[PDB]
Amino acid sequence: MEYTQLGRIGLKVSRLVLGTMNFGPTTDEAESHAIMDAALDAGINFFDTANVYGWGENKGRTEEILGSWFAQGGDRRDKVVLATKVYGNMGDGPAWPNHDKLSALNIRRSVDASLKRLGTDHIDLYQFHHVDRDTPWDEIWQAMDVLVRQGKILYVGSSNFAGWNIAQANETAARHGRLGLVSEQCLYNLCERRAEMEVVPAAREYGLGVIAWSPLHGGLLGGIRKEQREQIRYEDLLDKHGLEPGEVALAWLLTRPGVTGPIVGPRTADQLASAVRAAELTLTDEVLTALDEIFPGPGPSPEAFAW
Amino acid sequence: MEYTQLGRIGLKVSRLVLGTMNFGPTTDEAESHAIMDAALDAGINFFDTANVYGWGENKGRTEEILGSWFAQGGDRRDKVVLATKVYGNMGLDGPAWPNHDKLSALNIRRSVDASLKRLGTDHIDLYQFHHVDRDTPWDEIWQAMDVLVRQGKILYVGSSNFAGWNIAQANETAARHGRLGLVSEQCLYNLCERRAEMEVVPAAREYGLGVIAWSPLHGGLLGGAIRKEQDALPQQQRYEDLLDKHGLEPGEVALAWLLTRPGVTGPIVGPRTADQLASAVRAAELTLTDEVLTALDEIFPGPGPSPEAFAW
Amino acid sequence: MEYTQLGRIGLKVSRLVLGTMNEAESHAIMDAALDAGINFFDTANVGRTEEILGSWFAQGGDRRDKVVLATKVAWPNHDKLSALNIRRSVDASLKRLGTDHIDLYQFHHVDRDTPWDEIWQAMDVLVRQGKILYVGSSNFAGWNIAQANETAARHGRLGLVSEQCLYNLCERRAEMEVVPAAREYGLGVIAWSPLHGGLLGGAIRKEQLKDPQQREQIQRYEDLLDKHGLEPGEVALAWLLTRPGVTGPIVGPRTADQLASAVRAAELTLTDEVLTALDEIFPGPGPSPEAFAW
Amino acid sequence: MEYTQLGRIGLKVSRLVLGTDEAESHAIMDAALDAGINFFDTANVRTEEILGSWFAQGGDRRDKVVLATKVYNAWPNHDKLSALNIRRSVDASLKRLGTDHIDLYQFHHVDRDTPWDEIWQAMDVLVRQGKILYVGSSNFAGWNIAQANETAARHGRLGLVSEQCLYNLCERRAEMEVVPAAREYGLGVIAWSPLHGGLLGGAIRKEQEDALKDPQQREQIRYEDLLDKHGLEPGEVALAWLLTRPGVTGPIVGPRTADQLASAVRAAELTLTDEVLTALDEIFPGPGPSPEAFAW
Amino acid sequence: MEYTQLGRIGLKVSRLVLGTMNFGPTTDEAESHAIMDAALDAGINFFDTANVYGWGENKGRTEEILGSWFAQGGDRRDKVVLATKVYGNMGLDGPAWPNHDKLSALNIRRSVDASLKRLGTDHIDLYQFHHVDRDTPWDEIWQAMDVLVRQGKILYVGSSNFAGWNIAQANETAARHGRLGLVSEQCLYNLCERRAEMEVVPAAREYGLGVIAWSPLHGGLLGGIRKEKDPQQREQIQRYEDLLDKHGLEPGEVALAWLLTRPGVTGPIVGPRTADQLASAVRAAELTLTDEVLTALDEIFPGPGPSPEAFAW
Amino acid sequence: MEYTQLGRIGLKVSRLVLGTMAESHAIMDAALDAGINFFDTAGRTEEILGSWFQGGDRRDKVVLATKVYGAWPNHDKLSALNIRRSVDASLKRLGTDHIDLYQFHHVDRDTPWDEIWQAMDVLVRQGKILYVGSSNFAGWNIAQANETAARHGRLGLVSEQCLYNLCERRAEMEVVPAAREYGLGVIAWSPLHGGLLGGAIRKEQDAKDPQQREQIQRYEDLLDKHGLEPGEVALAWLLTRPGVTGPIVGPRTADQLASAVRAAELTLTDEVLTALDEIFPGPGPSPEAFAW
Ligand SMILES: NC(=O)C1=CN([C@@H]2O[C@H](COP(=O)(O)OP(=O)(O)OC[C@H]3O[C@@H](n4cnc5c(N)ncnc54)[C@H](OP(=O)(O)O)[C@@H]3O)[C@@H](O)[C@H]2O)C=CC1
Repeated sequence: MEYTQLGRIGLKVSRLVLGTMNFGPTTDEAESHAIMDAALDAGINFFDTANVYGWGENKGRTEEILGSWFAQGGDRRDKVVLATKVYGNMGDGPAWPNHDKLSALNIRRSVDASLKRLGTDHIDLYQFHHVDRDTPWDEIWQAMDVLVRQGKILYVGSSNFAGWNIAQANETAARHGRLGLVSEQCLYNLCERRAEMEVVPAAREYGLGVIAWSPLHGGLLGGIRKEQREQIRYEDLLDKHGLEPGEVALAWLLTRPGVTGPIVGPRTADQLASAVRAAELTLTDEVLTALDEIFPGPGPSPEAFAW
Repeated sequence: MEYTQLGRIGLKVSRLVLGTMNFGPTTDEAESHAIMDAALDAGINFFDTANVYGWGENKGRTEEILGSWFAQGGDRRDKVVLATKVYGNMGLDGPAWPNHDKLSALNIRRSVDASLKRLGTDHIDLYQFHHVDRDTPWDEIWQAMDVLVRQGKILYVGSSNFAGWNIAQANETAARHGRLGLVSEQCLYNLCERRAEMEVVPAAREYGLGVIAWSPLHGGLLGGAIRKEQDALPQQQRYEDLLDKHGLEPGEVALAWLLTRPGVTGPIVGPRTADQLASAVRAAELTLTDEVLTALDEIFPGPGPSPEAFAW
Repeated sequence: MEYTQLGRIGLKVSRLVLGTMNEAESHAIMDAALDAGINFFDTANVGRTEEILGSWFAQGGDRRDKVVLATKVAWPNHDKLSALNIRRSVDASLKRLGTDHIDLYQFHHVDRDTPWDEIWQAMDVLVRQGKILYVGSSNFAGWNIAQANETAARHGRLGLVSEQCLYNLCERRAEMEVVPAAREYGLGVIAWSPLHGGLLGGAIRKEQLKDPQQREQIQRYEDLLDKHGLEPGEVALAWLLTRPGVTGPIVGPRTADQLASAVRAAELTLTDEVLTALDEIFPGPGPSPEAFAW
Repeated sequence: MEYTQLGRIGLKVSRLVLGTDEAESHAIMDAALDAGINFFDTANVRTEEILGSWFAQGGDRRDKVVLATKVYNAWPNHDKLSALNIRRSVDASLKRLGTDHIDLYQFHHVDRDTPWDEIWQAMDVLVRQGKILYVGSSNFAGWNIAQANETAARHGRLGLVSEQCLYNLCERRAEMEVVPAAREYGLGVIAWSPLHGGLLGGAIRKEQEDALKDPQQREQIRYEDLLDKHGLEPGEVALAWLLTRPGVTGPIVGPRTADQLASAVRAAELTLTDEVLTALDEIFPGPGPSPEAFAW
Repeated sequence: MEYTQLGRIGLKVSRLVLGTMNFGPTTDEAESHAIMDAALDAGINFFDTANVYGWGENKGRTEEILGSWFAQGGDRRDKVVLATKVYGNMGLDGPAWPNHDKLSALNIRRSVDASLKRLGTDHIDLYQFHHVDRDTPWDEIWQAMDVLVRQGKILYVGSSNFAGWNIAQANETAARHGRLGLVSEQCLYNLCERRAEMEVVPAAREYGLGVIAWSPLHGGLLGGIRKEKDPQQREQIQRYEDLLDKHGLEPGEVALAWLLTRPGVTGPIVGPRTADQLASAVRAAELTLTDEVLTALDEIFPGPGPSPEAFAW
Repeated sequence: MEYTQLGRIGLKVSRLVLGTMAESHAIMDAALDAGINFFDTAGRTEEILGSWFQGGDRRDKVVLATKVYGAWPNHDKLSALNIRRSVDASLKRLGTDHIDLYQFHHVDRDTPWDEIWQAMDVLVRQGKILYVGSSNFAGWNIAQANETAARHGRLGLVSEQCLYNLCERRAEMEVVPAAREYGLGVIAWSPLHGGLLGGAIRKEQDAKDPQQREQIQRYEDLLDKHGLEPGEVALAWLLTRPGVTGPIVGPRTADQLASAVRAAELTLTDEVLTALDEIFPGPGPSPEAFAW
């Protein structure tokens, strides 16, 4: 298992990040637990969840499933970097005022509900699930600082931010000796590469980790075999090279400059073992060039659209 | 029900603010609760109170009534943006024992603790200065407020009855050291009294505060007083006849007016009864047309911003 | 001659400010101002006034050295407070004035479209080139003063040292917020049109602008001063000199007599009953929020 | 002639930006002045020396324009944004322009190798000498605008006041990040190449006498037909559209004839209908802001 | 009873400060309690104590006595501004164990915890440094105090026995990081000893500190010979006793009342053993000294005024 | 010649400062050759130094100290206005393009430190001035001034000139402790107390008072008892005090200079110091001086 620093900070994390979205909705509590135990045995120390995970009326169930996993003892809590999220409505449909988004009010009520479901007295990485254009950064950093100084959270990360939101966030934190965002969780994969224009550049300038969510573009790059689509040629290129598609999509992300790693979302213990193999592939220079021609990326702005 | 950001901050509030000063001294506990439950159903999430509401010997009774409202559960506390105030003397009226009114750190500490206990909650969402205290410096005030912010006992700080230059001094002092400044100003603003337009509202708009107008009916005067001779206040009627003309109620139009004023978050509506609430609710969605505004403006001329309002 | 510090700063100025009048007769007035001990000269008028001061300094004899010189700042950017307009205005002013520095350089009016970091950029360029010493405002709201000086203090800069506001017996609404702000932040207050355009100069007696009930209060005014043997021109000035935070009024004498009167107004002590009576005739609003709430 | 504040600052400019032999340009600058255009830019659609001699004719020409120039695409330190190149480039520009100050001094392109404390040192030397009033950018990413202006504010310096970016009906990707950042930070947005090098100024009709070679490209350039159906000229509608976009100060126009000037002036006066806007949007789709543009 | 702001801050205090040094070592618990209820009845809201008050093996007795006073309910705690001190050795007199005196963050933590426990309250209003400690840097002291401010354990910080430049340095250092600095200096100031006027009081006034005068009677030396050292100093006590007999003034009341005329002075510490001494202090507050008396007092007891003039020009 | 860092800064100065009163030029050149580099004007004095700056690297070898020179409003005191006019007049009179140590003549309680530092920073940034010092300040004025400078990255006061000698030791209460905390050099002005400590009684052969004659006599006798000249001992006493850079001295001949030089080289005995301390006791620091 390969380890890296999470951007500029002192935290070391596995280059595979255990996504937990499926835990509860598509995978039951006991199988969720055994996937997590198997991640630990594979050296994966970095678990991503969110409050809203679970579905509809069962929002929070994923957090509860991790909660009962930690409750089994065995140094499970001590061993994981636990990451969750705040922004979402925990109620489905339109929200009551201040029960979503990033007001100090919603942050205060969200983190308490999360800590209670997770059965733990602290979150290691608390992440904004999305940018909230209506909350100013002095309000956001005030709320996060309350939680940091109480020992309730350690680090703060973003998800689905623009590059300039990362800049504004971290410049604002630094001005008053706050540690700013330590990571951005962004949609990045072979099919969708527009994060290269500004998000990954800003994150690397500011020393954020980059965690790629939906690394398989929600299954689309993990093998039609179970059946614009010309591209998904990829499959044929891999049949030719004897490479499994889910593995290549993951390993490809591990080659991208500044990417901490993908968030893997395995339903099964076997889907996990597949991801673990993906961290050990070494895609050849030939395969890289082909994959580039099938799935071109814009590269950084302003060149992506100008010169 | 219309919502807006409270000035520049992430907080979303109803453009009607439930005033509560009648809960206790005129309206009783069980009915106060009925009004508040009615406001929630109307989508009103923003409740204003103070420590001093209850009057005379029953100062703090209103805070206690909201306390028992929350104690009934049903997500009442969780759904409400709870605002109260500090500054007022909480002992029997007349001259205060020193540091038992105004805005020393000493009084802020004793007041918030007494309020939280009466309100039966662990935090106030918006804690407001009830008035400016010229004798307390902002480094002292922000120290006190920041202790409360970092313990999780308050989220936001707001002002009431400030001068525009007090708002600037407050927020520039907060910003210099990281702190979120004032997020709202509660000022006296209606058709009769528009001098908050000279400086208080421009300062608030510059600094990104929400503006909450208290006494939106100038103490009844604009809620059909002439037609209820069937405080005292000469040349202080054409208003009523213009509304009788146009087929509008006096109390509804006074509120609908403040809602068109630039930078105004909304009025503090202070119903004694349930139908007076629903009357406020109708005012929220009322639409004053270009013509009646011009008329109302002609009857109640405003000064507009300083220095123009007295100079050029 | 009565002196005060200009607000919080170390500059000492006469409590009479010599404004602009209407070439050889201006020079005579300015020399007589000097000999009366007036050292604070302003070009206050909401091009040639600067030139007249400049020809005054060319005579030598320590006229520039003895004087605190104060001045102020349509085709786009030829008005208002952009850094661009500020540079072109000061350059012209320095050429018209025939001096290499302005002592107090004032904004004419609040410009709600220029941010304070742009304004202080432009002012700091001039300060550090030695072309200006201090900065003041005119026709600001109270909160503009607070904003301006809070922004200045953040980066070590001396902020506004003076506000020039319309302030006289008839118009007292500067007392609501402008003067309190100015006192909080230690700005000198310079009262413009102290006589209210002549209206308090005893202009019923000169009849041998405004006349509904403004007339009645001006009559009750002249009458009171008749009954006390005090000149109307003198009293309106001396009243401002009793107001907390006021440095002094801008006076523009064109004759030796008008100067001599202003000088007498500075040495005039008004009794408590005069003041109580002027206050009855000419009520002030007091400070916000008390002026209009509690 | 419509004026706007440049971004958040107190400078007012014409919403047309006058970009770029000696006698011909000297004459059309004088007519731009007379049409109310005060914003003169040395970006193209020796240039500085032409402007130089124009001022040299007296007549309050310098006093009436906002002058905008750029740092000069190789010997080390003769390109890019080191303090060294800034010093040699501004000095050369002031001599050429025959003036003692530039109103807007712009960067030509983000330089990833120069840190912002070095750039602002250099700009600040020039600000404090009176040599420059404001600083602007060209071809930045959104986050470069954020980092620059957050670095300037930290030490009391005014930051970037403007960004000049490629923006027109055909290239709307400045709308993802560059334009939202500019708006957050109060930069005026100056649209460079507003007619896409010619393509949006009746290019198909002008064939009856770039790459129209690709079939999907020319099918969009439907635009000409829509404008015929409403009786509007393309060279004008391309400019007027940009003037409706949030945050845009104005486009850079390079008129040479009286007719190009008169037509530019008309485009600044043209109010387009919601129907045409909606119609132009269907043809020329915008990406929306990030992260919505590609995530949610 | 006359009130004033404590320097520049919003706190309003009586111009008489109740000293408690006698509560425990001479006055017993029960009579102390009666003097404190009597002080409250006179409108005196400002109570000064110290950890070391009690002397010898009984250090801390005074704080315990105020603690038992608060425990009697009746809004006693809620009505006073409670001030105590840190710096002093709380063990056996004679050289302290290292870090058991002075102003280390270590000694500040243990002293405050012990004071709060003895005082039987969760917070002190004014926590004062009993003396300057030149060995502790201000970034350490303000860290220590800010910890207590943010826990709600103290509100305000004050000094005692500082030099003027210590006041400036402390507050400049606090202001640098948004901390309220010292709100008050408790300095030795009275008729025989006016050298605080040189720099201490000018510095306090510039920085907006309250000035509280301790030893207001120079240890009884200005409270009346008539109950009976250096011949040139007994000389000036006689001229002072002689002058107040002539005007029918009690020397105890004038020494206090004189301090209330000095610019920048909040008020004196009055330290009663008995109820009659307290009533006497209250009458000292109501007294209006005449210009003749002030000018004669000044004639007897000259001050230096401020530096640099006091020694140069 | 003994040299020292001036307070905390990198400038090295002689522990003798050359105060002021064609003959002048000669004693200045003599002082140079004696190794004295620190020249202090403490008008006209300035005009004379300017004519000296004849060439021969004269300006280049000296640390040139002057004063603000402090009536018509704003022709005294420390407003930005008066600072600008005094410095310009001083640079013209001194015939040089920069002053090394520009000093305030007194504390001005009416000018705030943000105004003062604006004026000095202007001058610093134009290269007209390198360092700023004070004269006749209180300790807290030093503290306030230097805290205000440092908040904005400005070098603060680097020296205080205070009245300091055996007779008048009250600078030790607070002025000298503040100076030492903030790393200012202390320049002792009037080191002989107007002439009283330079053998005044034997010159008899300002103060009739028998209490201070008493004191001078015990000093003069003690100096005969150990065969030491008072004009030298009064200088040498100050050079032993903590934080003292050195005294100002104004020798007019080859022979007075050479007595100054010897005072700077003379070690005083611990016995003579204990004896000088008994005759001329010091107040000690505040608050101990008057509290505990
Ligand atoms: N911040 C945000 O906005 C969001 C963040 N996330 C985070 O990122 C994580 C990943 O998102 P998700 O969409 O699940 O990611 P993927 O794109 O990896 O989708 C996972 C799915 O792909 C298939 N799959 C998983 N592992 C393998 C494998 N090793 N080989 C082949 N196929 C495989 C399975 O689909 P099948 O059903 O066919 O078996 C599985 O359910 C989440 O768990 C969450 O923590 C995700 C979405 C939103």
